[PDB]
Amino acid sequence: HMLSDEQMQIINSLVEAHHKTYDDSYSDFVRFRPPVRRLSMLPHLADLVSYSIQKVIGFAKMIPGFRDLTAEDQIALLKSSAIEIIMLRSNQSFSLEDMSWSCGGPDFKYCINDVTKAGHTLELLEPLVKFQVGLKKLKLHEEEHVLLMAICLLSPDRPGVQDHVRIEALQDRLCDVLQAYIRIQHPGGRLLYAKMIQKLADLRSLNEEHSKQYRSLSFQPEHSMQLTPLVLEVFGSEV
Amino acid sequence: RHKILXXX
Ligand SMILES: C=C1/C(=C\C=C2/CCC[C@]3(C)[C@@H]([C@H](C)CCCC(C)(C)O)CC[C@@H]23)C[C@@H](O)C[C@@H]1O
Repeated sequence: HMLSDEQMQIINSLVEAHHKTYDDSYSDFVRFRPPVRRLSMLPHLADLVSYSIQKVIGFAKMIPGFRDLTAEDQIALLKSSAIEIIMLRSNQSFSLEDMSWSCGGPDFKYCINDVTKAGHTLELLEPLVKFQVGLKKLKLHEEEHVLLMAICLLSPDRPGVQDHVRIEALQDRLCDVLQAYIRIQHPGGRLLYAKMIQKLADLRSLNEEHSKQYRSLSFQPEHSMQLTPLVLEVFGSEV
Repeated sequence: RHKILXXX
């Protein structure tokens, strides 16, 4: 077959949305509290994640249909999925040769050891890197990468969502685009759609573990004080 | 209500 006009426009809009919210130069990173190598990396990684939440919000706003949901559903979707979108979009700076995220300098090269100096343990980080390796080996086209972020964000099985029918219909429309793209445009992707759906289930498990560990972190005033207001709101339990 | 999330 052949991809349709509406499917084409969706892909174009999502790729443009990603290009507008992901800056390959990483030059904004000098504006964060500097990295230091008791939780010497938490200020820098809190700033990195806070910055990235703002980018994911800008991305969400350009997903076709997302802005038509109620503000409450948008926020519910964003709050539940933010850490997952961040884990996905970070694959773009992840390197197999270094087994770390490299963002334009040795100061902004993040390995597993750096994240333990931000309060997290191998219970999260070991699965997280295996996720990055397996996702890197999928060799996603940019179109697929951005579709998967939009699909992850538009999941209806999140706590706090009201219009479950409308959100599932949006997500279904993106899955169909992704399935048609893989069939037509990606040589040898017979098993790829299923592998990408499986990555979404990996993300759910990494979300749970991050949330557990974030709670232990954020309940200590000496540590929550080093977070940012946006991180506290997005990852918080306030309803 | 969320103060900052009300830039949704
Ligand atoms: C941000 C992004 C990048 C790396 C993501 C990383 C590397 C460092 C450790 C991170 C940030 C994980 C941390 C365990 C998240 C914990 C944050 C907190 C301390 C608040 O609990 C999640 C994603 C990992 C860089 C760039 O790709 C933009 C992307 O957007």
